[PDB]
Parts: sequence; C-alpha cells; structure tokens
Amino acid sequence: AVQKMTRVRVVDNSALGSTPYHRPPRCIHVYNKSGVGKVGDQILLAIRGQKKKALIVGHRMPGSRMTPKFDSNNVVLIEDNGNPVGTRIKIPIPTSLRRREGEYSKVLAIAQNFV
Amino acid sequence: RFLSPEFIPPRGRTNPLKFKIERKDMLDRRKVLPIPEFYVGSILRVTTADPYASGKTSQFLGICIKRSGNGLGATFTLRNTIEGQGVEICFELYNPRIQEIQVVKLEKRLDDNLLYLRDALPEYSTFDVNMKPVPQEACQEVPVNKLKVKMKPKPWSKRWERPNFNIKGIRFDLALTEEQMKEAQKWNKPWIEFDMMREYDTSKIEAALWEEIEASK
Amino acid sequence: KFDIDMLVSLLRQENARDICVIQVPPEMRYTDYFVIGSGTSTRHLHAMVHYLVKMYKHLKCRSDPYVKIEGKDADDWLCVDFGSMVIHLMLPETRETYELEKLWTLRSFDDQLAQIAAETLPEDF
Amino acid sequence: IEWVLKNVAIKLRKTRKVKVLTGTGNVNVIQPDYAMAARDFLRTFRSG
Amino acid sequence: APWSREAVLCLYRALLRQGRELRYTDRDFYFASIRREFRKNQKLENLEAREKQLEKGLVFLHSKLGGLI
Amino acid sequence: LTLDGIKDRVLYVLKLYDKIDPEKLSVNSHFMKDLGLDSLDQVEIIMAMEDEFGFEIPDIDAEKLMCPQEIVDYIADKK
Ligand SMILES: [Mg+2]
Ligand SMILES: [Mg+2]
Repeated sequence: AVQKMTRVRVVDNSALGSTPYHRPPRCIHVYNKSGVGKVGDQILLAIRGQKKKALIVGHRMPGSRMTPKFDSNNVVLIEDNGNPVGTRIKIPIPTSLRRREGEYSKVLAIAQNFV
Repeated sequence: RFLSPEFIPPRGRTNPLKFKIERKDMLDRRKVLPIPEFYVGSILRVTTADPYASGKTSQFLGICIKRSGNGLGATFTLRNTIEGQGVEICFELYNPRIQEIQVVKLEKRLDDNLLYLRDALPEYSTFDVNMKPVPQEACQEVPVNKLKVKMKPKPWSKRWERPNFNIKGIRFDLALTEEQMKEAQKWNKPWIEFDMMREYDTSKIEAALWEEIEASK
Repeated sequence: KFDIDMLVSLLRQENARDICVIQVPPEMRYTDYFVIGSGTSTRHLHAMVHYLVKMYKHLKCRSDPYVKIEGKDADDWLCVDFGSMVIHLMLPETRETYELEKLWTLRSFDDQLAQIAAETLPEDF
Repeated sequence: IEWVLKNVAIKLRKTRKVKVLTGTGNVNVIQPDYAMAARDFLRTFRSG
Repeated sequence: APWSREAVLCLYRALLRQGRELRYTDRDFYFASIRREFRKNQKLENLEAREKQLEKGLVFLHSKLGGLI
Repeated sequence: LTLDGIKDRVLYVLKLYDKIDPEKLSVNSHFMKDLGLDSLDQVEIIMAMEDEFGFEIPDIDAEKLMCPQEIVDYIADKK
C-alpha cells in the first residue's frame, strides 16, 4: 500500500538509487484509478531533485494466502520508454508478476531470485 | 497424544453438525497426504505446486511463528530472511496444491506466538536453506528451547513490554530501564486471570474427538 | 507445431544476425527455454516480432492462450512471452550493456552481481 | 578520534535522529555532530 | 597466480571443443565471446582474484556449458 | 603422405588465420618471437591446424612445436 509521500527503497544497482543522499525517495503519484499501489503498479518518484518512473515489487502489507510479504517497500526505477534503469537485481522477487496484466518480462529478465 | 489445533471447535451458537461435516473432509485429505505434528518455533520445509508455471514445484524453509484457523481453513505462517531481506508466507494446511510438509527440526519455544521476532536482531530469524533434518526420539517429550533474543532500538512494531502480550522470551533488562517496566505495569488488568466465567474447558471435547479420529483410522 | 525447432528456423529465415539459446533448469520457475536475438534496426525488429506472432497464431489452436507483444513503447528492445519460451530482441548496443547471456549462463557467479554488496551500520558515523 | 568526539558530541547533546530504510525494516539511527563536538573541545583547550 | 597455469590452458581447450558441438546457437559468436573473456581478464590478475575467476569458469564448463544449447 | 602437401597445407591454414601477419610465413617461422603469440594464441593456432589436419594433437607437445616445419614433421610421423 504505497501512497503519495510514502518513503520507498530502491532495490536496484543503478547509480542514481545506489548513491547515498540526505533524503530517501518519496512517491509523488500512483498510476491507478485508486490511489493505492500494490505489487505490479507504476508510480512517480522524486529522487535527488528529479522525477523518475518506478515499479513496486514488494511491500509490508498482508495479501492473499500463499504469497510473500516483505519487510520493506521495494521499488525499481524504470525509464520513460519502459526499459529498466539498472542492470541487476539481487533481492528475491515474487513470481506473481509473470501473469498479472501488464508488461513485466523486461524486469523479470534482470532478476535472479524468485520467491 | 497430540490433537491438532484445528479439530477443537470454537465456542458459540453454531450447531455441532457443521463441525462433523467439516471433519469428514479433513480426515480424507490426511489419508492422501500426511500432516506432521509440529509446534510454533519448529523449522519446516513445505513443497507446493506453482500455478503460474507448468508442472514446476517450489520449496520454502522457515520457522513457524503462528498457528491459527479452525477446520478446513487452518493456517500457519513461517518466516526466514533471504539475502538480508525478510519474507513471510502464510500457508493453509488443506490447500490441495501442497505436495509435502517436512519437519526439519521439531522443538517448542517459551511463547505460542513469535511475531516479536520482527523486532529482534536479524540473526534470530535466519536459517540455513539446505539444513538437513535432525534426529527425533519417540520415547521422549518435545524439547523446549529457552533462548531469549535481543532487540533493536526501542521504536518497534508493537509495545511488546506491555502486560497484555505476556512475552516471556525477550531480554527486557538489556533494552529497558526498570523505570520503564513499572510504567508498563499500569496496564496490567490483574483480575482477568481469576474470574471463572472466562475459561473454556475442552477436556471432554478433546477426549471424545480422540477416539473418533482413532476409531476411523 | 510451434516448438524450439520451429522457432529457430523461423528466426533463421528472417535473418537474425546473432542468436543465443539457453536452457533453464527446473530449479528456476520461469521457463524452459530462454532465447535472445540480435537485430539490425527498429523497423527490422518490428517485422521480426510480427511475423513470429502471426505464425504462432496460425499453428496453435484448441486451449492455447494468446500472447502479448511488449516493448512497443521502447524503440530498441522488444520481448514476447510464450507459454514455454521467452524471446528478447534488441539492437547490438542494447544487448551488450545489459549482457543477459552472462547472468543466465553463470547463474550465481556473474561479475556484475559480485560487484553488488551488503549494508550494515551500528550508527550513522 | 571518532569515539572521543562521539562522547563530546553526546556531552554537547547535539544529536540528530535519522530513519534508515533497510531490507529488515526502518531503524532510527542516531547521528551526532562532529563539528559541534570539535568546537566545544577547542573552547576547553583554549580555556584554562 | 592461478591454482595452476596448466589448468588455464586446459580449461580453454575444453571450452572450444564443447563449442564445436553447439547446435542451435551461432557457434562463431560463442567462440568470439569466449576469447574476449579469456583475453581481457587473464592479462592482469592476482592470486585471490585469479582463483575466483578461473573457479567461475570451471563451473561454467561443468554445467553443460552453462545451459547453452 | 606428401611432405610438400603437409607443408603447404599447414601454410594454407596458417595463412587463413588473420591475427598472425604473414610478413615472413617461412617453413621455419617461429611463434613466440617471430609472430608474437602467447599461451592462448598458440592453442587456437593448434585448433586452426586440427580443424582439418590432425585432430589428435595433445597440448603437451603442441606448445613445443613453435614452427610450421616441426608441426609438419609432427603430424607427418603420427599419422
Ligand atoms: Mg478472527
Ligand atoms: Mg504500525
């Protein structure tokens, strides 16, 4: 359940996310009819005095049975065209992403671990 | 004699018939697949079929932190940390896409809920993925692991020190001053343990179920 | 049928310059086959993807789901996900940067993954 | 020098709590001020 | 520097032989990529770094050429 | 077998190789110094020979060839 002004963690190898900054990134917009963002939802991120698109891959809110609940809200940065900003992901990613309506093949390619 | 929690009925105004009907289906699945005995705190490995992919299975290993539900809806939640990222999954025992349940290590802990492990140090939740099963002895009683974990800085997910939770597996002396402990005790509600109308005696119900389950065997 | 043999021949016909085919062990619950194809130009990439989807629709039938085309927004990387195969098409410059062959071949020994590290700190100092 | 400046920073009481988002969850790390601690130490050295 | 400098030569030989048998993929591309890896890394290396580098190559060989088909 | 055929056949395959410069592709052309080839370079040179001529040359003596005539002689006496 990510909302406007939520603080999120960039699970990626991109320099933009990796480099330490005095402020953690905050969500600015949720691309949904509702304002709530769940796994598989794009959002608009404010990073280092800049705006970038990003994708939610995990959160701390309970879901339906037999699905993984994480300890932090994890996000991945996405370019305007939709190509991933980073080249690697190390943290486990849920397998529900494969079938959900949307474009997730590109992110799945870069992710090693699936839980 | 270990009677699984789900078999015990909850109190209420429901008819007994609804429970008899549910039990018959529960026993039938147990013949097809065996459900091992375990308690909160034991480490388990569960194998389940993956729906998205075609005929490919999955395995998850973690410590059981909670047992809930009644009848065919019973659940259990087990936890582990992978690459320094904590994950929990809630499993239903009677879900038909569970291939096997393996008790890697059977043991009992001081409390019947370990949800406070979220606030403990990471080491107390990590378990080796490839750890092999340990031996068990039939002519014994289940072991009770008495470890007391250490906590991270005070801001926590819940106020575990407060008397309602009744936590007995945290080293409070290290994390809290004696002044704070007295501050917590203002929420005690001492009278609850001594009023005889809030107690649900299930000894007879437990006994009757035992023979019927054994008799059906 | 629309199998690995058919797909590679189809790619061969349409003149894919560089082709890599990687099998996937069951331990990873993603797909049986991973295929990466290089492409000269964006116009060429669109033609290659459209023909394969057209061919797949013709041969498949009965209870076989339809397949989406992804990456049309992007001008250089296109990927199509079939039931048991995954095909990625991109230009040479895009392919080398992401270096997808390395990761799947060397599952846990990839050089880029090794560069990433872990984080711990007692205090902000 | 880090340990002594930490004590002087605590002795000066100039500390800032920051919240760090980690894979295990957010934790409130404490950041003292080296600069303020150093300034107080210099005053004591200059004073008798 | 390596575990043995004969293993590096022996390891390189096996990779080329396995590539000869590669069927579906463009064998030429695989051969060129292997040479580039064998060229860039081994010119400059250290005991600890070299051991891991050759170790990763060793697993690549011992896993059906890392799944290449 | 034809020794002259072996010589030119070895010469032809070596000529096909691009990295080596055929400035002096004599029958006694050295590899470490005349052509500047490293341990990796010789192995592929051996493969360029084994591609159609040989196919059973071990590395133990392949590295010792160091010149077309030696390999010309070596393949000649093993077949
Ligand atoms: Mg309830
Ligand atoms: Mg809360």
